Amino acid sequence: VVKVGHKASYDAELRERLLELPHPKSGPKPRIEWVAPPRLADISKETAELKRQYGFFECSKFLACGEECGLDQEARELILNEYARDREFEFRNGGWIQRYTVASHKPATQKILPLPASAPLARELLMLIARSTTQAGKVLHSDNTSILAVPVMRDSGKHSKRRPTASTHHLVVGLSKPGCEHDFEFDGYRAAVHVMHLDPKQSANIGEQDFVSTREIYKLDMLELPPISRKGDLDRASGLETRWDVILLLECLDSTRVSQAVAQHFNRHRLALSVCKDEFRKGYQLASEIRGTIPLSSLYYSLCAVRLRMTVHPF
Amino acid sequence: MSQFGKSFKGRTEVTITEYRSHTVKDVHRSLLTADKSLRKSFCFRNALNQFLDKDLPLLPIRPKLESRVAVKKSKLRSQLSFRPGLTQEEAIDLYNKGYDGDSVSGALQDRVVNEPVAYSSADNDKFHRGLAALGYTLA
Amino acid sequence: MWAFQEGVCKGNLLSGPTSMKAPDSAARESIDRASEIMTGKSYNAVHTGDLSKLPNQGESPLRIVDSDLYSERSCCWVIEKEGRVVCKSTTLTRGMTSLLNTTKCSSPSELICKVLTVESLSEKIGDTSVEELLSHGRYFKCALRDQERGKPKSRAIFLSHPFFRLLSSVVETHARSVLSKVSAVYTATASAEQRAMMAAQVVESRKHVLNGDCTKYNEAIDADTLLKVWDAIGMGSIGVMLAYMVRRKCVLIKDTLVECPGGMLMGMFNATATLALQGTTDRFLSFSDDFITSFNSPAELREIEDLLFASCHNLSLKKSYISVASLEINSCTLTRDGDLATGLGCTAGVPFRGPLVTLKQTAAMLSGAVDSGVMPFHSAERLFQIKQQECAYRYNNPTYTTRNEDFLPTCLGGKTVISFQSLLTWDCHPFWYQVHPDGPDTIDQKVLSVLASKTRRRRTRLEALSDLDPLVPHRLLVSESDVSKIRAARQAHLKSLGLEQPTNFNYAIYKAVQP
RNA sequence: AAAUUUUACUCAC
RNA sequence: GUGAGAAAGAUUUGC
Ligand SMILES: [Mg+2]
Ligand SMILES: [Zn+2]
Repeated sequence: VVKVGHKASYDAELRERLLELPHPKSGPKPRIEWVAPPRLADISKETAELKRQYGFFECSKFLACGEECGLDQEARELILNEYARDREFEFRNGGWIQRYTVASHKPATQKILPLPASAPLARELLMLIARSTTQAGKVLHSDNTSILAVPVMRDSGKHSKRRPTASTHHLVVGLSKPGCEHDFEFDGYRAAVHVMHLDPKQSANIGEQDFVSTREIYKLDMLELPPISRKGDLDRASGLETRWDVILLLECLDSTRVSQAVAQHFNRHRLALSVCKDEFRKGYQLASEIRGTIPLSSLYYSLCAVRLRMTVHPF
Repeated sequence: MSQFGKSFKGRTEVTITEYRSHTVKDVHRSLLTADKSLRKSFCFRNALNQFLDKDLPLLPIRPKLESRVAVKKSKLRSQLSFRPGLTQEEAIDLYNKGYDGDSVSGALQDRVVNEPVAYSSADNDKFHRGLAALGYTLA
Repeated sequence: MWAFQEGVCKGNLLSGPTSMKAPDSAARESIDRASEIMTGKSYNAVHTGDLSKLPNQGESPLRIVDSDLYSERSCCWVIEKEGRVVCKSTTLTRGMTSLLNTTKCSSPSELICKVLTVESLSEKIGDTSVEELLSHGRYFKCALRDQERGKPKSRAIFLSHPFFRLLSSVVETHARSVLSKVSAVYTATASAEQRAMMAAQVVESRKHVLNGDCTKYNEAIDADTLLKVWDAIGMGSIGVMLAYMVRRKCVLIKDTLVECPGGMLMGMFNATATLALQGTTDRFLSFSDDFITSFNSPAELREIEDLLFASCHNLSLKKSYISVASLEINSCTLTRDGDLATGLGCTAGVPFRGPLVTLKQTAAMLSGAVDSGVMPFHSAERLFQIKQQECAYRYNNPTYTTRNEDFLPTCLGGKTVISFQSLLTWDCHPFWYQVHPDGPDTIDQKVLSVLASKTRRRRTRLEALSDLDPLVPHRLLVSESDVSKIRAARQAHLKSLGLEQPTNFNYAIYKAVQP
């Protein structure tokens, strides 16, 4: 019976071949210095660096979709359909399609979104994102808000694609209160129209999150949440405690879930007595790891949450 | 030509393991494309319709758990509950009664479940899944 | 909100990152890191520890488990169209079947016995030789591993050849056995919490606890280290062939083959590297790239660092830290006395995937949370009710249901909001048994399993051979005629009984119903 | 046009 | 929508 340690007749030849192949060289021995974990000043410095490098948008583009606009169902449908027509979207089989020919092949501009006051329509927004990206082309209505998912397809002339497939992206169009550069008007109806370009995996990830259960589970054994300003700064005078919900919604909209990396590193911070010098700090610098407006805002507000915890409930 | 000679070209006999592996439709995977798949062709709707009138009125009624004991919060420990598999004669009878052969074969093997529990009783008895905090005992 | 928790929280409530990014960038980055480590300028890939402590297993019979060589998971199968290598993405079952067809062997054990017992590398085994097998087994395909919490940039995973998998199965089985013999922590039947508790017991004496992670773990584990471990435990020529294939591996990125002479390609030999650390010292408790150790003085810490460096386990300066009242291992956090640390911990949320799968997974998660004391039972009851309401709000529409039976859940057009305690005690309608974590599979799960069976990579025209007699050993050989007779007899018996299809069997329900 | 090498394939029925 | 072919199609994506 053959045993595992059996030596084949070709063992020597294979060993010689391995010997003749390249081998690694001994690496340099690292020098490790153990210091105290970072303080409030370091997290403030990281937040300031993000703010200085990227800046802020004039409005919360799609986070503003978490608050009800001042339009009824019919007005919302009319506004969305007329916006789709205004952008020269192709209409076929009763549905809207966005056609593209040439791509700049450069990243879109990234800034930090200011926080809206609240996100009452978070559950509805996530459900609508899921449903619309599952069935796209037409306006879908909730009890208080509407959405439009438009497949993004290539333009190839006469035989151009007619039905989206599993790899086709979607432009999700939502409505919010006017008062920004994205305002749109039709027959006396005004609304800010904001767009989000998602690949199908991204939209599926966003739509499957449970906002209410997550909020309750977090609220089970959490400390008092302080009011914060539009930029995530502590403001006990003009701040709001509902903005935290908005932050949660942001974490649901960010398909890269960088807030999870920040949370894991903050757990390490809270459980640590001593950390490596100059290396544990770098774990909070995640801009290179992500790309886009929504991921950048999520990272910024995760760092702001860490800062606020270190400020109001120091450990 | 037969599919046996196409999938197993050059071989006339194969183990039942390989042949069964080639036709597997009982492995579930939790994936992002779940709601889309369930909506496609109303597959879940039709499956629910079929279950409600073909598969539901064959499930035996299971008695509800009754016995429970007083428990107190304690240090985290591991509860080892050993559930034995079906005996040979039991498996033969279940097969001859029309039950799925694969499920019976899977139930043949004895197994042990290791679960973390943070509750204890006076007599140190095992608890049911998720009912340690209430004191329901395996008995 | 995770930042304002009284206890510990990893922020696991939401799903992990995902996207449709191509895996080329991540694979190229990993290969470049491996090459740099090979140069000897970034990290250490040269093993200097002594492994003579490990027992030799060279006299053990060569046993192969056929069950784990067939799976629905992906693999790379290599063919030669005209004069060039073509790598095809298949399932492990199809790849192994193609390998056995080319080699003309009944089972993988027969194939490995034939391979180990040839006179020369050029000798033919069916339509191939050992040389051709070794050449083909060094090819890997690259894919992206997504939904990994805490990794916004997804890592690259690699699909290997069926022959590589066949050899790795034996190697890893024997490495796991040696690990289990080395310490009781590495026992086959041990949970993450049990391992963490054993670790807490093993580090109680010392004052400081070093919770460490290894950076670039896969890139810094050379074929030399794998061969060293395999020779230490006595893996014979199987280890030599595996090391030869690993040293000469190539990865298909997009449409080009890239050679990667360093590393082991993303956790192919976790147990072997764990042995590479454990066979040199007994002061560590490591699980691949995550380890925990204890010390009292800076001299002991320097000794720990030396041991880690000598075993090619490069410390992660970004994540590794030192604690005095905490213990993190396998993601499980414990106090120094072994009790669970207060807080959510690793509690993970349940996304919306199917009306009933979501409820079943939520029930399982809540059962786990309440059993370990993460939350009290009434909180779990409230959360279960909330999840039922959310599922009703998401799924109660004509797309998913057309029913109005009262006993049904509200999410399927019913009017029943089951209590968590009532569900856990089986005090409910039989329709709810599937929602029990220990109960049968749900309707969504069966539907999705069948649809998956219908996919392009898994679709087959073979006559299914299911619902088999338990007495038949799965190692028995059958022909087309044999399967035809088996299917005919089973169908005839089922029709005689009056059942169109076999009745589903549940172990828990059957045992409970018994007197 | 956007979270920008992604939002693309062919044949037959 | 179904079958097959492009290093390839959604259980994708491995240990
Ligand atoms: Mg660790
Ligand atoms: Zn705007």
